[PDB]
Amino acid sequence: QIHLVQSGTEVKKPGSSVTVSCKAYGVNTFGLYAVNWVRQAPGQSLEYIGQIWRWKSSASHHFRGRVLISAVDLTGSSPPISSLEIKNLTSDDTAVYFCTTTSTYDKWSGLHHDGVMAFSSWGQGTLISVSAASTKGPSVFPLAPTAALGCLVKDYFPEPVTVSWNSGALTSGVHTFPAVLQSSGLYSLSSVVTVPSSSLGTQTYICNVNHKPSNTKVDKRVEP
Amino acid sequence: EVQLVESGAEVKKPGSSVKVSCKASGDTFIRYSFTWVRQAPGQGLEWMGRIITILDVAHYAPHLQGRVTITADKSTSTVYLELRNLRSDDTAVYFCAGVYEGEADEGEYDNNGFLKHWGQGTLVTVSSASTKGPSVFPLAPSSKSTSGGTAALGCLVKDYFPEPVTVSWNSGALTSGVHTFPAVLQSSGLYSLSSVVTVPSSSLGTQTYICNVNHKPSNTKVDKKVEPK
Amino acid sequence: KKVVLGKKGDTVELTCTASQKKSIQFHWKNSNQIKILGNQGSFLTKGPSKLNDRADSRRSLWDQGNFPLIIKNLKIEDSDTYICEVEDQKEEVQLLVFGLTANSDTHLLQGQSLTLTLESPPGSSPSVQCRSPRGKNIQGGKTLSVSQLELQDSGTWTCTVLQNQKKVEFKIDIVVLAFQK
Amino acid sequence: DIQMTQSPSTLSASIGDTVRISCRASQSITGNWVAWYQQRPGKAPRLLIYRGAALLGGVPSRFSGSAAGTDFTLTIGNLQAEDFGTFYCQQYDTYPGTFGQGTKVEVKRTVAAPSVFIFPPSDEQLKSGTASVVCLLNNFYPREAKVQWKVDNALQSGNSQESVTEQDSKDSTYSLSSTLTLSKADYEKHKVYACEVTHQGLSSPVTKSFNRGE
Amino acid sequence: DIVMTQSPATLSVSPGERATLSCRASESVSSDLAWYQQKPGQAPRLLIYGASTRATGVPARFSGSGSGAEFTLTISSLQSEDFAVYYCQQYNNWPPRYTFGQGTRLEIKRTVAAPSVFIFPPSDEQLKSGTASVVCLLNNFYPREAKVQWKVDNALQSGNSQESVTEQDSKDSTYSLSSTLTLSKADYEKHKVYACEVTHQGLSSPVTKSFNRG
Amino acid sequence: LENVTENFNMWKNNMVEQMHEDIISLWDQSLKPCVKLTPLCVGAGSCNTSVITQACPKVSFEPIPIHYCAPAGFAILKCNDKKFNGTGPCTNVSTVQCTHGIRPVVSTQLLLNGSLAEEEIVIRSENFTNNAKTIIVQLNESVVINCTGAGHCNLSKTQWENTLEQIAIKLKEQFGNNKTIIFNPSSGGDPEIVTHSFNCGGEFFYCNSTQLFTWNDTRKLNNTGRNITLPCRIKQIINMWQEVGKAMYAPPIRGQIRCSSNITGLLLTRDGGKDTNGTEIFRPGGGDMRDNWRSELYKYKVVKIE
Ligand SMILES: *[C@@H]1O[C@H](CO)[C@@H](O)[C@H](O)[C@H]1NC(C)=O
Ligand SMILES: *[C@@H]1O[C@H](CO)[C@@H](O)[C@H](O)[C@H]1NC(C)=O
Ligand SMILES: *[C@@H]1O[C@H](CO)[C@@H](O)[C@H](O)[C@H]1NC(C)=O
Ligand SMILES: *[C@@H]1O[C@H](CO)[C@@H](O)[C@H](O)[C@H]1NC(C)=O
Ligand SMILES: *[C@@H]1O[C@H](CO)[C@@H](O)[C@H](O)[C@H]1NC(C)=O
Ligand SMILES: *[C@@H]1O[C@H](CO)[C@@H](O)[C@H](O)[C@H]1NC(C)=O
Ligand SMILES: *[C@@H]1O[C@H](CO)[C@@H](O)[C@H](O)[C@H]1NC(C)=O
Ligand SMILES: *[C@@H]1O[C@H](CO)[C@@H](O)[C@H](O)[C@H]1NC(C)=O
Ligand SMILES: *[C@@H]1O[C@H](CO)[C@@H](O)[C@H](O)[C@H]1NC(C)=O
Ligand SMILES: *[C@@H]1O[C@H](CO)[C@@H](O)[C@H](O)[C@H]1NC(C)=O
Ligand SMILES: *[C@@H]1O[C@H](CO)[C@@H](O)[C@H](O)[C@H]1NC(C)=O
Ligand SMILES: *[C@@H]1O[C@H](CO)[C@@H](O)[C@H](O)[C@H]1NC(C)=O
Ligand SMILES: *[C@@H]1O[C@H](CO)[C@@H](O)[C@H](O)[C@H]1NC(C)=O
Ligand SMILES: *[C@H]1O[C@H](CO)[C@@H](O)[C@H](O)[C@H]1NC(C)=O
Ligand SMILES: *[C@H]1O[C@H](CO)[C@@H](O)[C@H](O)[C@H]1NC(C)=O
Repeated sequence: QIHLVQSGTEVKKPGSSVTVSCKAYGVNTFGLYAVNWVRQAPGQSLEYIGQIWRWKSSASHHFRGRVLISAVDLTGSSPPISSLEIKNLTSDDTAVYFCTTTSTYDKWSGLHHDGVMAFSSWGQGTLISVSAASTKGPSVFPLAPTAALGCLVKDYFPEPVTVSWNSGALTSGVHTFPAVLQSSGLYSLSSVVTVPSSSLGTQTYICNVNHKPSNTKVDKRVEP
Repeated sequence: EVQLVESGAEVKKPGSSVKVSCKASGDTFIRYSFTWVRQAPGQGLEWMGRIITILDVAHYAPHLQGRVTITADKSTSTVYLELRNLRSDDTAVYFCAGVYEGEADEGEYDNNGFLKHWGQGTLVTVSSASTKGPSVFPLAPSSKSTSGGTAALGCLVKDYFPEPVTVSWNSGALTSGVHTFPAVLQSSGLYSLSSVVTVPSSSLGTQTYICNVNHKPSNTKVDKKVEPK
Repeated sequence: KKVVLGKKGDTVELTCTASQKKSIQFHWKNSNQIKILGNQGSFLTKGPSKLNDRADSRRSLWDQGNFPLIIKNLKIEDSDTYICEVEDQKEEVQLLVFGLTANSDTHLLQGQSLTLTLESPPGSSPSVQCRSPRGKNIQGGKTLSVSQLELQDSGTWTCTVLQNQKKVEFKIDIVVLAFQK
Repeated sequence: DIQMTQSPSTLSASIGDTVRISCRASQSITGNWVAWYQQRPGKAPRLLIYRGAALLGGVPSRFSGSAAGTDFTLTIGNLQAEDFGTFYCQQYDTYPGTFGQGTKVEVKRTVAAPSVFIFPPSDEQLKSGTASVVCLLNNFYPREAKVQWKVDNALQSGNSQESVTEQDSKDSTYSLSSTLTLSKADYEKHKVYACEVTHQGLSSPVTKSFNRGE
Repeated sequence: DIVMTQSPATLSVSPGERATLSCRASESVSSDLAWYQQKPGQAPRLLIYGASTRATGVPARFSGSGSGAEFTLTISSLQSEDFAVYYCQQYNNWPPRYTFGQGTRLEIKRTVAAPSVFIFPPSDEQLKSGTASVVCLLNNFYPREAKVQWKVDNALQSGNSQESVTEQDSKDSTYSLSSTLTLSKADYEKHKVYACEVTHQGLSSPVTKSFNRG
Repeated sequence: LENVTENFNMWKNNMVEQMHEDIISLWDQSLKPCVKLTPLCVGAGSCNTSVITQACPKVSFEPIPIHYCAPAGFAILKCNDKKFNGTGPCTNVSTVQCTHGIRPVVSTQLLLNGSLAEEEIVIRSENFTNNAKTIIVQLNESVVINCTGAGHCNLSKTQWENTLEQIAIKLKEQFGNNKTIIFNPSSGGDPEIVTHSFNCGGEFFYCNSTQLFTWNDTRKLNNTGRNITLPCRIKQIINMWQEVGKAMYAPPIRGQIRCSSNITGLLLTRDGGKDTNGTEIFRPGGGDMRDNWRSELYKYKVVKIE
């Protein structure tokens, strides 16, 4: 059974270069499987980058001269590995990069047509986020008041932050929104809850915010 | 060098079942294969079966298959022989017999048919009769038959059961010059023997002759004065 | 992830079953991947494990796709997570060896308190509960005690070691006394 | 390169429905070198069908592929809970392989108007020199919504951002946040702040507002 | 199914002399043949096994010979203690179905001694019982062959009576028969004379010893 | 040779199981016990023992080579390589009529009269990483070993010392060069597995193989000994290899039983150690006669006609 295991998330400065890795568990030898790399920018569709097929590598027009793709057979300690190097990173390189594998053993299969192919196994993906921002813990602000109330978790880097309410005891009616990227290049998100207006002076509501990359943890009481 | 001990003699009734024990001691139990050999009175040895102890497997005699079983308790070091559906002919002295087999606890096994070590023997009487002490009857010394030297007289232990019976004369003194015959099975289902002692007539009337018959089974000890009547 | 509880000095049987009823390859190892004992088709192979002279299976059950792992004279330390690599399956089973041993002689005056000590493996937190001949359901996680040992408690006690849906009895004899009448 | 234009961009369906998603290639593809993938939010795509109509091993047979002229279509029969998400078509006829823009398949539901709420900047934020005004639209269907910001009656452009939750697994509604950001300086200058929302469930555009300092 | 026959049903011989026993077998039993010795009232005694090998602790006068279906336990200078019945055991087939010979009595042959018949009438006490028992002893004699007849009123009637020889003795080495005619009470009283005719080999001529009721 | 690339898996080779089952039936009409005991359970724990008693004819069981020819609709494919893991894609495969003559020798610990390794000593393993999977060693140079019902076997101390080396070297050449290699006797288990058991003249020999597997990657053992003498023992009551259960054979009888076999291979089984310092301990193994068969069919695979 094929599991493709990619290297972890990276945060990279513009102009820098990065190498992402792919360990192909279940793959015998890249002599029998082609590797195709593909990327997906946020809220975007998918775009082909390049390939290594029969030990021969190559890259699409949009990426030629800027990308090196390699592959090596290994055993024991490690399965076979492919990697993708990208030079001169810019903001429009920020995306999820997927490594992908397709067996080439059977000429008649129909997964492949002279080097151009469908992709039968996918890795989890690796996020490469390209940014000059430095790590920074959030400020947390109350959103005070069926009523609604919440928390604004502002100006942090990088992702993610996690939010629970009342140490996890309040989960019904809670909406925690996807983070947005502001013009400042820092993230912000909010978390809200709807509650009956009656309990507002009787019940206590606190949002528990956790930003692990900055080792920041705050507990904010939200009062009318 | 083992010593085999057996269970007591048992008096079983027809159609029943009997189990005789056989304690094996003095050596390594599992290194022996035990065999039961029965012998009916007057009759001769009949192979009942043999248990390859260690293996806990036992093969039996054709005419017994089904009604006999041989088992061994390695824990207590005992061998057992069970016959079910007892008939009268099954009445016999059941012997326990064993032979060394070799480092059987090590895989070595000679699987010997002969029997080097025998039990004391256990008697089993399978009959419809009931346990009953005997009755001694004096045998008038041939006073009008034999004279000049000595005359023979004795006792007649009649109608006793099950077996066996011991006999001694004069409290146990005159045990010499006595011919105690083997008991005999009467049609009734009971046995009856006889004891006699040819002694000088000139001693009739001073040495009150008394055969001492005992029958532990019925727990009946009997003494009878054999007056020169 | 099965779990079995055992009493110190007793014999426990960690099971392990094969899908079908067929004597196949199996092997008993402990967390440290130390081989306890497997089988070589029809033969039993005992490995380097310290449980060697006390480990053992049931040849007879192998044909019923059954390959236990009986451990005798069980020791507190024998407590562990014994895997069972069989036909590419890892039936990791747990083994907890508890040991209840009263302190002062079974013979104890009237009134004095009775102290019970439960020897248990590390990372193990069982909850004991003995039951006097009368009914004292007194509780004690690791170490129990009978504040005032009443004369109606002098008899057989029925404890219990709770650890993950399982429990192990530990009948103990207690004797109360007097000044005399 | 071959362009694949996918149709429609979104469709709403129910469990048990039959659904059709289509893709027009900018050139003919004689060999039928086309593939379909599914992607669920947060996860890697999965290949479902290749060569136009062939099912990959392990893919339910309620999925099928079809072709006519330059059009290729995926059909989903007996629509199932795990099927919801985004679907992509891909040509691998000619180098380089290319993907359609994608189709989102979401759960059909009755219309539900948003509950609308507006939050002024907190005193703590104002103290730290910034001001964020937040408008919340809670539990509405369908997803299409417009919110406009007005301050001192002036339409606000370029200083706001929106965020939308995934469709809720239990009531199949959406929730949305809109955040208006401005300096502490301008916030303190003007009087009335308003969130104006337009939605199918609303017989008329609803305005929630406040006056600074109430 | 193997039959082991010990031809010499009885062998009379004297001490010091050489005694020979022959065990005949059905099919071949190879060498899995043992010999036993049994004293009246004792467990057998393993003499020889494997046909020609003496058991640990056994007099070298006992020779084990044979192989196949012809075995022989020949004894050199027979001994006083060597009196007993001899048995051969077959234990070659497998499955186990061992069989024994029928036996052979190794009796001491001595001088033809005549029997001294003692006729004992039924004690009145015994007659008060309900039956009568006439005992016709036959003291010390040799060839155990001693035909006895019970003649009631010179009536050759032969029925209600039962013999019982004794084993070979120690000193004398003779036998003692014991025929017992057990009649009723009403039939014992119905007859006058009760004779007992002993016809022994060592008896010059038939010897009738009887008595009349009284 | 056949101009094609195919997959092979001696560890999942079906001929092994086809021969094994044959060798067993080659045993049910040549070596029949006086009694054979075998487990019999309904599943309800309680297990009666099924006993069987048949004639116990002393036959001098002398194994005849066995060929395996594909019938029709079937073809045997042989792999060719001086060092074949026997588990993967073979390049120099080639169709053959019958497999080489194989003498179905049933034994444990040592593989007798098998087939030597052409090049050098090779060691296959369904997974060397798994301290549970037998390591099948294949000698490129056999070591004569002579056993006698008299009670032992002689082996060349020289040849055996070398062999352990040219094996100990092939081991670390798989588990890590910078790793010490040691050889210890059986860990425990059945007599048939703990000693070098095998059958000679129909007699089940049980040779203690301690002197053969107590080699430390440091010292020797040739003081006052030219040849290694394993104290062997013939048993009558044995654990069956064909199936769980004991079996009793009749005692020896022939004036003399003798064997002179080629130690063409071993069956080792290193102990886990739970990733402890480089000190792999390998001990005798086997008992699963299939590994045997395997060591002979490792480079074969019968296939259906096309
Ligand atoms: C990026 O690569 C270009 C050519 O693609 C080269 O001219 C330039 O020096 C590189 N930039 C950096 C920062 O290395
Ligand atoms: C013994 O095994 C038999 C199987 O033949 C089974 O039916 C029976 O219940 C078991 N119990 C006995 C008879 O010992
Ligand atoms: C050859 O041996 C290596 C070493 O363990 C093993 O990984 C591989 O599966 C074997 N077969 C191949 C693929 O060459
Ligand atoms: C293999 O055998 C040759 C001789 O046949 C020997 O010289 C060589 O060293 C062996 N390879 C090893 C060390 O395993
Ligand atoms: C190889 O053996 C290791 C343990 O030694 C095991 O974890 C691994 O799964 C085995 N290889 C496979 C995938 O069969
Ligand atoms: C084994 O016996 C053979 C004869 O078959 C002999 O040549 C050889 O020297 C013997 N090997 C020993 C005893 O080391
Ligand atoms: C062995 O490990 C490496 C080889 O992989 C070697 O460089 C190192 O020096 C050695 N260390 C040990 C374990 O002695
Ligand atoms: C022979 O083997 C036994 C166990 O099978 C072992 O305990 C003994 O020490 C060995 N003797 C030799 C030859 O070293
Ligand atoms: C292995 O080493 C131990 C201790 O170092 C020693 O007692 C043993 O004899 C050695 N094995 C041999 C005989 O080579
Ligand atoms: C060790 O003994 C062997 C014979 O057992 C002998 O051939 C060898 O020369 C000895 N070792 C040396 C070189 O002393
Ligand atoms: C096989 O073993 C015999 C027995 O010792 C030996 O003499 C012969 O040379 C060996 N032949 C082989 C396979 O080299
Ligand atoms: C082959 O090995 C067997 C082991 O079972 C042995 O008995 C036989 O003698 C060997 N071949 C020869 C030389 O006869
Ligand atoms: C390896 O040897 C022992 C293994 O028991 C271990 O304690 C030690 O730390 C390791 N290294 C040394 C000291 O050789
Ligand atoms: C054999 O050689 C031919 C050369 O035309 C080639 O096609 C074929 O693949 C080769 N087979 C092997 C050994 O891989
Ligand atoms: C198998 O074919 C290869 C390719 O030419 C060759 O190198 C090798 O020697 C051949 N093996 C044999 C001897 O069959």
